[PDB]
Amino acid sequence: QRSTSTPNVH
Amino acid sequence: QRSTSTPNVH
Amino acid sequence: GAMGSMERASLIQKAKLAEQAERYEDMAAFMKGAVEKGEELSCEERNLLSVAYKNVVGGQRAAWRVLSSIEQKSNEGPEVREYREKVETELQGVCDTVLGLLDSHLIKEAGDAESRVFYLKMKGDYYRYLAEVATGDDKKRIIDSARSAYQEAMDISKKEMPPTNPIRLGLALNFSVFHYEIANSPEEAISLAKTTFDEAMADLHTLSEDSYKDSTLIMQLLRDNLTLWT
Amino acid sequence: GAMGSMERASLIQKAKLAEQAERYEDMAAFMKGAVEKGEELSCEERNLLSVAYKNVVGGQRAAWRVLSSIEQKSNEGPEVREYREKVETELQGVCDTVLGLLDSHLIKEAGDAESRVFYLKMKGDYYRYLAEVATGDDKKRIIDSARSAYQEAMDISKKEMPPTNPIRLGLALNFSVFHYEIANSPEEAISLAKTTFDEAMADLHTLSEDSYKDSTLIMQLLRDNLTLWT
Ligand SMILES: *CC(=O)NCC1CCN(S(=O)(=O)c2ccc(Br)c(F)c2)CC1
Ligand SMILES: *CC(=O)NCC1CCN(S(=O)(=O)c2ccc(Br)c(F)c2)CC1
Ligand SMILES: [Cl-]
Ligand SMILES: [Cl-]
Ligand SMILES: [Mg+2]
Ligand SMILES: [Mg+2]
Ligand SMILES: [Mg+2]
Ligand SMILES: [Mg+2]
Ligand SMILES: [Mg+2]
Ligand SMILES: [Mg+2]
Repeated sequence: QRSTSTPNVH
Repeated sequence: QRSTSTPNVH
Repeated sequence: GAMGSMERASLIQKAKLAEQAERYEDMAAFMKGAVEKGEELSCEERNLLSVAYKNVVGGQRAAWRVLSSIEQKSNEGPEVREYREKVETELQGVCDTVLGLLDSHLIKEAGDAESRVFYLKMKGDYYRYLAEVATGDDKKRIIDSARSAYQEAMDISKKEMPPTNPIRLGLALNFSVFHYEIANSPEEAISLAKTTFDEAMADLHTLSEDSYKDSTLIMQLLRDNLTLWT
Repeated sequence: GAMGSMERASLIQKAKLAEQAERYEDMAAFMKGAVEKGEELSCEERNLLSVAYKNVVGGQRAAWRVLSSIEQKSNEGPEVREYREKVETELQGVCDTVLGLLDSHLIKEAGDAESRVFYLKMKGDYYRYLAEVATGDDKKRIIDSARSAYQEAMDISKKEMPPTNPIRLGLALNFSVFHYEIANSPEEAISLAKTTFDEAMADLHTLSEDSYKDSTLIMQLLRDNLTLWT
């Protein structure tokens, strides 16, 4: 599994 | 709501 | 085209990779290149072509509907109309590309009943997608072209295919949608959908081992439309 | 560019329409045009730019990973490699476009701490995306460029922003990912992530009314990575 980076919001 | 047409499969 | 230097088999292989990667524009381009080699397509290849272009145009239709709804709401600045027209033009370009391939390469007098029905259904479909965004003199030409393509596909399917055949069922589903949504003929939509469902059930024993899941899926979608329409 | 004749405000308006239509390529093009007017971007506009290009590159990265995995499995015909290289080239083109905008237009000595941190974080990110697909001499240059951009963003954020600020948190998250995934430094990834989480909790009272949902989201993602990494 990959590390989670900043997602898209708004 | 829209009528359903043939979907994509395989 | 840009696919001219690539072997047919490599183009098919790359369409499958593109499908796996969900790169549907690439997939459509690869299949356009394969078609342009001028050999007939197998069932598996027709599916690749279908899936690729339906994904592309599907995304454009969904965008167009969003923009059109915003536009209609703001008619109760030119930017909404301008962007809607931009998406519309692109959608029309994709439909014209598909209809060109069908006319130049794919639709023939010879071949499988399946293949001939499938390509005429596809012609009906991509004319219908043009009809969704059309307005004037262009529109009645387009609607007539869709009906003509569908009606010819129907005649062949009824003579040459069992009532559970997935192409026959998929065609009838899409034609009923045409009747309801484009031609403004709900009674004809309902009668076709009902007749298609009932005749498939009546001859349920004709389900094929290699496609029965597809057949039953379309039968349920016919039932869903009938419930929505009554 | 092709957006040169359009008013800045119309370009912003169309980016928002494109977002609503999920037309992220169009959205990215509209925002590129807005940036090229050479005025600073607001918070709302920086978000549009960020969302547009992350969606575009995100789709390319996901495709690239699929093809790369197929390629690696088939090394246990040239078509898989060729298509992977095609997607890779396109991904690199998008990253180069973003890094060009940052360097030509967006990164300055002046302005908000927020804005300066945000653009340096973005530079770190798009270098990291290049580093995911890089191989040779090109790669070490790229990794050094990512670290440098991130490390400068970190220095500013720690001096000028509260520990719960979403840009500060988002930057620290992405830098920890860099450490873990690109730089092969799991200990530094973990220490940064832990320190970022603990200092935000310690100063939880600094949450802002207009962004606390974003802050808490990133805090949870820091905790998710820490759980995955230990
Ligand atoms: C043998 C053959 O021609 N196969 C390809 C086609 C491609 C898809 N069509 S369809 O659009 O009529 C269709 C799509 C999805 C489902 Br679940 C269907 F039942 C039919 C049929 C076969
Ligand atoms: C005021 C301002 O600069 N707003 C725009 C940025 C754009 C997105 N970043 S971020 O990538 O650091 C980020 C994305 C998503 C979440 Br949930 C974040 F917390 C941070 C921050 C603000
Ligand atoms: Cl436009
Ligand atoms: Cl290729
Ligand atoms: Mg060939
Ligand atoms: Mg028009
Ligand atoms: Mg019978
Ligand atoms: Mg202007
Ligand atoms: Mg390479
Ligand atoms: Mg304190």
